[PDB]
Amino acid sequence: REAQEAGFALSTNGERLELTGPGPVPAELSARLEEVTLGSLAASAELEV
Amino acid sequence: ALRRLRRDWALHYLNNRFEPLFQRFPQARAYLEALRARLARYAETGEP
Repeated sequence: REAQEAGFALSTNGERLELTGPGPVPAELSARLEEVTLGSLAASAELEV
Repeated sequence: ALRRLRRDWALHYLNNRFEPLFQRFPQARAYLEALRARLARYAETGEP
């Protein structure tokens, strides 16, 4: 939702997350994309636990 | 610089992983930090 509202398309591949869109990604959007990816893999960590 | 990045992002992830552990186990401050560097070195030099 925040990516579409920002004019960028989110191309998920499961755990892997990337953004395709015109121009540079905003710093907030890039940081939050990194946050979502690390949160997904940390959820996978606690899943292994 | 790329190797340094592969350590900066490693610490950025490890801080988030370690904050609950530091809150739960303050007496293990020395031990938990010891992992934090070591895992970082695993990200840095690829040392097993």
